[PDB]
Amino acid sequence: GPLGSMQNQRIRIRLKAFDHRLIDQATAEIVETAKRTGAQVRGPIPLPTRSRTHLRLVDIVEPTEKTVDALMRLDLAAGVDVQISLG
Amino acid sequence: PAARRRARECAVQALYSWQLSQNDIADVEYQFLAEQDVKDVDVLYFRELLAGVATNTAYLDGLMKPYLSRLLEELGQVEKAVLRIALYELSKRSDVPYKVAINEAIELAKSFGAENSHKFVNGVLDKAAPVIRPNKK
Ligand SMILES: [K+]
Repeated sequence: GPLGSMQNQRIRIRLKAFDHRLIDQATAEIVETAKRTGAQVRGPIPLPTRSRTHLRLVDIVEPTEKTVDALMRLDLAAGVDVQISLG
Repeated sequence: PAARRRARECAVQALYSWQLSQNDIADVEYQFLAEQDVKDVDVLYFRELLAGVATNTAYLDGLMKPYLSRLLEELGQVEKAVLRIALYELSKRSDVPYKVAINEAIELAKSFGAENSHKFVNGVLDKAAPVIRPNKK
């Protein structure tokens, strides 16, 4: 897996949505997913914007192989956009 | 002045982390202050808001519940944090004027919430705030 070739053991996840209920549930599921697999969570935080878009940032640290696997099988609600970096 | 507004904005974010992650408030506080750029933040006041909302959550929400048309857990997460911050100030902070608490809440609901959020937040505070502060000052 890519985790062994990763200098920074971190999964950074950015969410965008028009509906704050959907973005809050998506964020909750990401956190639950991370913790069930024994990873830790930094954030999540909401970012200010002057538009009708809601923004969330969450970092998953000390991930395990099952974390990556579980994140890659996770379905987000339509209306929620995602960006994932294994930076 | 502005430093105290920045503390509120940071408290919204940090309180959001605490609601979603269910990490220890003290770890939330430490990590926020360590990682984020808080150069313009009234840090002491940030800590007192965090502590102030975290140890009194059920009491603050209690000042609010009669005025929601819905269950507490149906409220948006950001909405919940902003309101908790405002209600903490109204009930626990005499060094914050009535108008300041309400207006700062309105501005936070604008930055961090939906189009209509500030109107909901203001609606709740219009009912709740006079009960906490009858003379409205
Ligand atoms: K810092």
